[PDB]
Amino acid sequence: MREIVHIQAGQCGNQIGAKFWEVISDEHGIDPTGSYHGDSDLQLERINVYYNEAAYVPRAILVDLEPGTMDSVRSGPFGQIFRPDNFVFGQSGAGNNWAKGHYTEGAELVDSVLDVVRKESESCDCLQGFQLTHSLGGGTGSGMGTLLISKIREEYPDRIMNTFSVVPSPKVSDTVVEPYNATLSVHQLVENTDETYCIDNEALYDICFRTLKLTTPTYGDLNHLVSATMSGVTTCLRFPGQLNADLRKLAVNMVPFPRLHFFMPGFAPLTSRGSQQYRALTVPELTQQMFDAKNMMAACDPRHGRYLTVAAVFRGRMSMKEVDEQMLNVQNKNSSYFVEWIPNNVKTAVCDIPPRGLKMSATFIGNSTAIQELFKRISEQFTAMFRRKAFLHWYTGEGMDEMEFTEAESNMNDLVSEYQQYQDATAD
Amino acid sequence: RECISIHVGQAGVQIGNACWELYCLEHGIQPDGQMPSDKGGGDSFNTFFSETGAGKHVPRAVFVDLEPTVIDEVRTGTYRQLFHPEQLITGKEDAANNYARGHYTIGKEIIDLVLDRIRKLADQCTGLQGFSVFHSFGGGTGSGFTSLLMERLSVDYGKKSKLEFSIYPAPQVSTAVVEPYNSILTTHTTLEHSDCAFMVDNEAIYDICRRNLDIERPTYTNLNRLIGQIVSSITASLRFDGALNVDLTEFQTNLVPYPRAHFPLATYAPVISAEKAYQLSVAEITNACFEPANQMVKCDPRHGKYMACCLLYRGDVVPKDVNAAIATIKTKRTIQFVDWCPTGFKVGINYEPPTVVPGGDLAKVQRAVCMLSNTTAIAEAWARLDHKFDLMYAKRAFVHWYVGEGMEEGEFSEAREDMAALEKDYEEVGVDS
Amino acid sequence: LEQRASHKVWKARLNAYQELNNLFTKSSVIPNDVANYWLDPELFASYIVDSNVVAQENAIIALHTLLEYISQVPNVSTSKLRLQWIPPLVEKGLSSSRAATKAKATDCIMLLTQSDTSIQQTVNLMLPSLSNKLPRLVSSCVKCLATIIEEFGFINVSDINILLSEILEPLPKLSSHADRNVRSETMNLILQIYKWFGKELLQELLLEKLKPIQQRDLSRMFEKYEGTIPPKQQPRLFQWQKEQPFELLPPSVILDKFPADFQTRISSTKWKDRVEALEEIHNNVLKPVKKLAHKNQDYSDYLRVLANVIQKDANVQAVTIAANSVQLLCNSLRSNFTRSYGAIVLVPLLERTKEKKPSVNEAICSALDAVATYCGFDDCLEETLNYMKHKTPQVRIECTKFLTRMLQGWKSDGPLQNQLLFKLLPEVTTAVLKIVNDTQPTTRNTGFECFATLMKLVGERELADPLEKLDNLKKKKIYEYYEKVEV
Ligand SMILES: Nc1nc2c(ncn2[C@@H]2O[C@H](COP(=O)(O)OP(=O)(O)OP(=O)(O)O)[C@@H](O)[C@H]2O)c(=O)[nH]1
Ligand SMILES: Nc1nc2c(ncn2[C@@H]2O[C@H](COP(=O)(O)OP(=O)(O)O)[C@@H](O)[C@H]2O)c(=O)[nH]1
Ligand SMILES: [Mg+2]
Ligand SMILES: [Mg+2]
Repeated sequence: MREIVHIQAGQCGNQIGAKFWEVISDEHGIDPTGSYHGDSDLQLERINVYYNEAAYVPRAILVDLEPGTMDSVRSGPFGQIFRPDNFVFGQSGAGNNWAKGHYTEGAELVDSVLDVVRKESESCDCLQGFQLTHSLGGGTGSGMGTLLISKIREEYPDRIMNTFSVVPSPKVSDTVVEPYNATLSVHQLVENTDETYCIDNEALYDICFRTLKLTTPTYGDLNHLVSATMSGVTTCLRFPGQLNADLRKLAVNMVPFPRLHFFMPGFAPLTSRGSQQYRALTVPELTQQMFDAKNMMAACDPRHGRYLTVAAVFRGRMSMKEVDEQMLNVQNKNSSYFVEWIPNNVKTAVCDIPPRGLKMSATFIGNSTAIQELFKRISEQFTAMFRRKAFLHWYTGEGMDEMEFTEAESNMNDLVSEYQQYQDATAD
Repeated sequence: RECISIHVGQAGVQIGNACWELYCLEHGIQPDGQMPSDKGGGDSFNTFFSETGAGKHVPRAVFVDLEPTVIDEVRTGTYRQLFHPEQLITGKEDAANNYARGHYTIGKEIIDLVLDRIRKLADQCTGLQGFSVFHSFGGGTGSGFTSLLMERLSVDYGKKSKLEFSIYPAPQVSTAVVEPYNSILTTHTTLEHSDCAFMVDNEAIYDICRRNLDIERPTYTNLNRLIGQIVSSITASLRFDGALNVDLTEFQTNLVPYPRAHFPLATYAPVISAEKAYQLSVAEITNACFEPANQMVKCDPRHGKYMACCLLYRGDVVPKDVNAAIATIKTKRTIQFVDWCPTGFKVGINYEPPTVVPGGDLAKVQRAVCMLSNTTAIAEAWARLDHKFDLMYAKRAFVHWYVGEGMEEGEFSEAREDMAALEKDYEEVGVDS
Repeated sequence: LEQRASHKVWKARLNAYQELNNLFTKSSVIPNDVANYWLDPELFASYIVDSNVVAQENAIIALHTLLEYISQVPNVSTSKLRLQWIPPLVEKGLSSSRAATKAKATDCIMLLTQSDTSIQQTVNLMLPSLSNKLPRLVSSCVKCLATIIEEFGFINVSDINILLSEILEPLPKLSSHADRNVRSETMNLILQIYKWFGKELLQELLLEKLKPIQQRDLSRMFEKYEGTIPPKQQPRLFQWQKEQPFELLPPSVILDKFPADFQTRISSTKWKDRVEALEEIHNNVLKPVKKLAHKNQDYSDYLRVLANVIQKDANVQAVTIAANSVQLLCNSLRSNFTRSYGAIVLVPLLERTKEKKPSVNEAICSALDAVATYCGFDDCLEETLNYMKHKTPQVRIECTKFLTRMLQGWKSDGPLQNQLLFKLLPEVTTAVLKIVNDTQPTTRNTGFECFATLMKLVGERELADPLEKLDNLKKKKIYEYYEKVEV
């Protein structure tokens, strides 16, 4: 359990993936040239996880059927650091079709990716797991991504499969087949990934609009919250911590039931792009803003469900004793929103190094039953179109049978019912 | 004579560090394994150390982990030259707080290598006495791999005794949710292989450090140094000679009335921080052995019945002062013995002062005492584990992880049935006739 | 552990003696070469003198059950046994202070005596023991000596006068012994000699040399004996005494229908071309037929282009429609896949079991079932076992399920010794155990069935040997399927 192989697929996958590598390369003191220019040695203590040795190069693979984002990433600020051979980009696109990426033109390219996946895996002393960034409402990241997951699953059945899946919403993209793609993709993640961070774009939009007070949010405004959230939920993996050190230990503490591995991430404080928020929030503030709905990266109210498991990560120099008092308080004061039949389900870690720009931050990771609201929302949009069989010729023309839609819809509603099932279970 | 110490997992390895550091301080051994010339001299401590031809004293210890991270610090820190590198065994992939990984999947890859390096030490001994296993209850290696090693030692070294110092979990420092699962699973498969088991509730050591040392949030170093003090007092009978220094194997004959009732309760005193000026008498440190705030497993012996009571004194301690204190406590406290026990106290004395880590958080004391009592009240610890176990297992939460690593789900049921019988066995023993 | 019968530690020796006692009671009677404890009798002659009185007692009860086990023809080798065994039995078995250790040693001396032809080649060995320092030894083996005469008696012994005089020599010394028990047990031996002969004899030879109080006791003992002057029957016999179809359809030809735009299209970088090329010959050429031409038609050229897309084509859609054609071929071509046709598609189907889409796994399995119904275990058995040990967990569960399918419809030709039996434990039960002990639950669940489906065919006691190496838990999940499984 050491090295993590990172993969980004599709348009959104390579967007938030490149922005994530910019963030952690700075926190680890790595300039675009690949050299280390940091100061502390804790930055190099567990650099072997995400990077390799040079002469430091990211252990990342970039995949997309459309070569458009291939050049947008290489032209980016950190585009010169990625391995040239790790770019696996096909000829034609996916047309925002899950079936084109999963069955048709993504399967024609997936073998090229597994060759690069194998390459980075052979040079690993002990492969810890995999990490995927993609969008469920797209075509390549949704379709070809879930195919890559199921392919990695059959070739690395002993490694953890972790994903950063973003959720489609009408408030962002106006493509109508996104409920189809997300339903077909959720149908895969529930049976293939060991853990999945749900990144709702409807939540990201509502945050930039109603909290950061931005009238017209752009993708850079949305991807800023994503990169911050990704940096927090990965803090314990790249810095020498005691709790939830590797991928499996985190999944063993966060996933009580195999299909219920969909996490609701949170982060505080909610900063803007290059704005001014100097005064490091107090520990009681970081705790109150962590357990609210206005800082969740998923359009779900934690009041509507119960927390099965919780992982909190504080960053920056602070009183560890003052953290315990707050984390204890929010538990015994809101005990109804925490599962009783899982003792000590909340786990808090501390890291001295804050993210660049802040002195105190706190990242939330929750396995709440309220995440069923997110699936209820997608399942409602799915059926509205599916009852009229609109745009179904897209997927049937690529080989999919109409029954596949009914099954993916059924298994999602089963996942919703199960999240409600343990929301009603008691101790007695 | 000789005793081979085995340290499994992070807890076992990190505690062995604080223990062997204290062992070296007590015996005057330097980190390079060298000692001054005798200038005979009563040099008992060879039960825990071997001698190189070049005059180097090497611990009879094995450090095992499924991950190199912890033991790498050992073969890098101050005592890198103390151990032979053949005694520091590591894997690459750990058990991820999963008993089934440490016992079935990952642990079986390295079990043959560990037993080989142990046979090396066993073949360097003229007369082996037994094994001292150091492990946790919650970690995957400390629970899974330890119980695997205990099964194999009973097959190979069947005659030899095996003692374990187990780290009872506590939420204050708990690094895993499934720790009650691992605790029940390892207590079940090790119950018929262990001769004596000294549990160490991390909550007790955590609170004793907060109360008596005035440490806000104790680190693992604080807990380990306090634990190493107790482990030293228990093993001091084997490592030193003394006219009144009763051997530990003579205490086990009184502490274990039945094979399954082999969980004594250790109570150490005095624990004083190095901040102000203090000297406690024999009667005061003997009184402190019956204050549950000084125990290493949280439970109330007044709510139970004793089967044995052993006082391991070390320091400036005179026998007549002991019997005077015992007679006072026996007629001014409520020590309930079962009606089939002799009601007597077994006393051992070691006139060497208690050693502490220099510049540490524990103060050097003139005299100290470690009480080993076999009371039914320790079954309260099993109840706290069995309860957290029952809450999750009734929903089969986290079970798929174990079943996904070679373990049949029915082994959960078997292990819980054994803990249910173990709680009945403690209930039945305390009844009169 | 057979050599641990002389291990240093006693508990290991005690275990081997119990293991031996089970072998001699649970083995064959015709016997194993492993039961070679006749021809090296120094083995048990060493066990009887075990330095540990507890394990020594178990070495004797094991020697006892062995000693009655050997009561099976042709073991006339009982002459070598008495010489090597009853001196250790007398010196440290009858002399033992343990009532159980001594009771079984007397029971072994009885068996070794009836293995003989008479009592003389047993009396001569324990006669020196009558002059031992330890009175408890001479107290015990004069009682034994008296009970080998009471039950066996003097029959078929070469010279009785040399044997009578040999056993009557120490009797005056024994009846004046300091020990009260040695005297008492000698008076009982005199009664046994009295019972086989008269009173006239041992008054001529013996009774005059005893204390008058003693020969008065014997007179009282002779009065209390009611039986005839010699017993009209031996209370115990020696061993040698107890012995002596609607498939008349016209075969249609379909290898002509293949259009020219096929081998080019089926080998195209466009998936649509490969899908449509396979689908047209499936729906238009293979679908509307039921009986293909068995003679003068080499389908091997067509079968290998199906295996090429099954094994290597990334389009899972074509893999489905191609495997279906394989199923249709071997269905409509009964008794056709002799070797080349059956093998050209078998291993590509097994490799492609990795696909998890239910429609695809359905197509590949049904073709694997269809090739198995006409090639039972030609390559299948040997090739299926190879892919149960494959690195991918999905191909492990599917190939294991596939064996269960063939195993269910296993009718064979008979009578016995088929390819399955000779591979039962050398390879087949070993490959199933790997599935039974797999890390994943659903995988083990397949092996539990596959093992139970195996116990359904061959007697459940034949596989009890590998069943005991398994967990008691895995035994209950295997017995679980045994109730549900049939055929
Ligand atoms: N007193 C004390 N307890 C410790 C220490 N290290 C770990 N523990 C306890 O051990 C439990 C977890 O077991 P570990 O030993 O850390 O895990 P492990 O044995 O390495 O097994 P894996 O990590 O799963 O491979 C936790 O409840 C901790 O409280 C230590 O240094 N001192
Ligand atoms: N947060 C975020 N979402 C994005 C971004 N780009 C695309 N998306 C979302 O992804 C969905 C479209 O998927 P896309 O990545 O463009 O197609 P793909 O190339 O086949 O994976 C839409 O619903 C968008 O909301 C981005 O930069 N940030
Ligand atoms: Mg888009
Ligand atoms: Mg560890």
